[PDB]
Amino acid sequence: IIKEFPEVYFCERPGSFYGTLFTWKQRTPFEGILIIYSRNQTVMFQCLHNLIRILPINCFLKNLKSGSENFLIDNMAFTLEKELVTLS
Amino acid sequence: RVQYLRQIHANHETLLREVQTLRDRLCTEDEASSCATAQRLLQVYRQLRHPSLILL
Amino acid sequence: CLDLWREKNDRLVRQAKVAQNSGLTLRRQQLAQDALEGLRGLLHSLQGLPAAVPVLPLELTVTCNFIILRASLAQGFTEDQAQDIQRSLERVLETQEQGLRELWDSVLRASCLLPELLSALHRLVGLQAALWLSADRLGDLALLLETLNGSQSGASKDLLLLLKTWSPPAEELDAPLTLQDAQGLKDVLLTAFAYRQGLQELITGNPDKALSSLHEAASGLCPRPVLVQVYTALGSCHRKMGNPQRALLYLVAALKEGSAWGPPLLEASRLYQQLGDTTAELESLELLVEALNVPAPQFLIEVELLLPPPDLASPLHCGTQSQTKHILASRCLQTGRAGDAAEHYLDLLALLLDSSEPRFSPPPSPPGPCMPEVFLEAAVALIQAGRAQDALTLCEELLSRTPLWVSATHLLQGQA
Amino acid sequence: RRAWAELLAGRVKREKYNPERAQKLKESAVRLLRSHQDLNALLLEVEGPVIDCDSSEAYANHSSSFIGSALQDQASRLGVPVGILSAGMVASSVGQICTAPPVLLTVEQRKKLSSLLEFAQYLLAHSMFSRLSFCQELWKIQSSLLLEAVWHLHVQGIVSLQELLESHPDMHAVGSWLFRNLCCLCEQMEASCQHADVARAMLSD
Repeated sequence: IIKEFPEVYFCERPGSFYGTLFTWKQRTPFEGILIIYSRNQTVMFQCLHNLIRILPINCFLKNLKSGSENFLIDNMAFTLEKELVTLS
Repeated sequence: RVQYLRQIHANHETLLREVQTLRDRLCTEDEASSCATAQRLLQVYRQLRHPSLILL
Repeated sequence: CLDLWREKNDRLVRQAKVAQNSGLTLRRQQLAQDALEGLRGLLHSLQGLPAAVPVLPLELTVTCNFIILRASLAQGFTEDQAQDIQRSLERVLETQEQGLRELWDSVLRASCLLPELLSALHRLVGLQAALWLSADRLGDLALLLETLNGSQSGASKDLLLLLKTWSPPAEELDAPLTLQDAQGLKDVLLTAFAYRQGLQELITGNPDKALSSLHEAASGLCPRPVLVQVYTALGSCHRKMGNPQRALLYLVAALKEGSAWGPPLLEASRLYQQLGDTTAELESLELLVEALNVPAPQFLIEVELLLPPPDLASPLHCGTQSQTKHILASRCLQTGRAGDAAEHYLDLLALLLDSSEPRFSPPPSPPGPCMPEVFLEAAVALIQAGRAQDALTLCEELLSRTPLWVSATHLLQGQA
Repeated sequence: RRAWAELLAGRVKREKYNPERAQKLKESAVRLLRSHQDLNALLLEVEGPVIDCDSSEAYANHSSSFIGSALQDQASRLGVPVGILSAGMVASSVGQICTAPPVLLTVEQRKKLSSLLEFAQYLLAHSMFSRLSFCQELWKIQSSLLLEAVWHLHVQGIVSLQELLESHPDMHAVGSWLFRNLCCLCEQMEASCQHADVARAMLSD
């Protein structure tokens, strides 16, 4: 972990993942969000193989393009209660 | 005319109270952030995006 | 030769896992008990040879798999597995008698000689220790583990520290397959032992030492019913300390995360009773009645094997629709809502007596009151309700079907 | 046997509830375990020995974002969600205003209320405010409240009159309460033409 930045983990495994940077943000200890910064895109695949080898059995990974579904459902319901305030 | 506008207003303030109660459930982690909200909201959206804005 | 045995092993593991991830109740068990008999045969086949040094890692592996699969299908443990362990260790010794303790001691000295099969041996120790933790031999267990780590960890008489210190040896190199690994068992043991310890510390009545270990339970491999029970357990811990608002927090969390929400409603009942908010207590018990109507395994050492069946004094004892409905009608009569209590009483005694055709809702617990006492409580509630003719009929019916309780019967019959 | 027929109750044998009934039950369970919840007692239980002054820590400032961060931090401490805190707090401060002295209130109270209400609107906009929790903690108070307060809540949208009256347990109590407030209002609606404007607006509403 970085001391000045404890949301950030730096891989020191001396093979191929070396250099890679993760962050892990937990929320409702079922769900959580992982971010990978890799030096190429093959390291990202090598990493998700190794991860998927470790987790529990029913764990549904899903790549997030544009933020967590939790946030975007809020932003959509907001924009609807604004639209419907305006029609009121 | 007026009956039209009031008909619209009621059709709106039902979907409004619907979305509001959905927001409360989100605030309190009632429905649990899963999916069923997403599909519901994108149906109150689809409902209104049909004859959106007649312009007079 | 050895390659054939290895390859059969692997075939059988794959068959096991195929049934595990797919399959319905019948086809799963069919393929399972197939693989199982294959493994019996292969065990026996390997036990036919004098045990050269190069074979053992396969022998241990297979017996480990055999044990695991056996136990998972049986949904419980036995002593035949402990015998199988004794046999495997006997084998290890014949390579290089008394009891499990001295056997283990000599085996582990023979293993710190470094024949490299520790990625299997430590798993076998795991299973062994799983048997003992299922059978409550904690004194021998901690000593076994003291032997396992350096005996400088001698005064560490705690178990759970010792389980954490326990470090299975290898990254599990390219060896024959297995249904379960040493790490996934250390991860099962920490949560099982910490749960069981937290319930013992609760029932014995020290709900401050509980919280630590009952948090170390959720902070681990904690299946969603094990989590539900940890939350209820911490509701109980807080109720006993006199912190009802926190206990309400944990009970709402247990309701939310859980699909098995009886015991939470019970703990809410017991907490509103402790307080006094009696209408709330009654609504919780009303809910419990409704909640008792509503009701897969894996070929792998789970956590629900190393848990016991819960005691009576525990927060996790929940009766049967009969017992609970009786608890409702009793506690409604005590509170003084005799009309409601009597309705619940009639639907109780009907659910015990009229029921001949369907599935039987049993009589209530052995410490729970006796049949005649139940008729008594029923008649009392019915009088208190103001249904004297119905109380007369009930008492007369009881006396026709069958002391002190008869004297009481006449008393209540008078009061009718 | 005649005794039996009287003893016989016919709903004994039942079938498993369909699982939406299970969810409805569980929802009512959580509803119940929350209705009996208190936050003041919680601030006594977890943290050692409730007003906006507590969260904002002794009159530092009055800025929206500062107080919103306070709410978030308080909810972090308790492991409670933020929407309920915020509702209970707004209800506590409403209790304060509508207590401090007979239906129609007046102007400095209206100024405090409108300052609280623009913050309640901020809380709604940032999605940190359960409406139903708020309405419930209002009907808990029920005596402090004034009809002008709830009419301002309605018009400022924080709740609606329809959401209030449909979120009180005893429907009869609401009926009687209304009858009383409307009776005291039609009494107040000739004391002045100034107060008559607001009172006629809210009674037409």
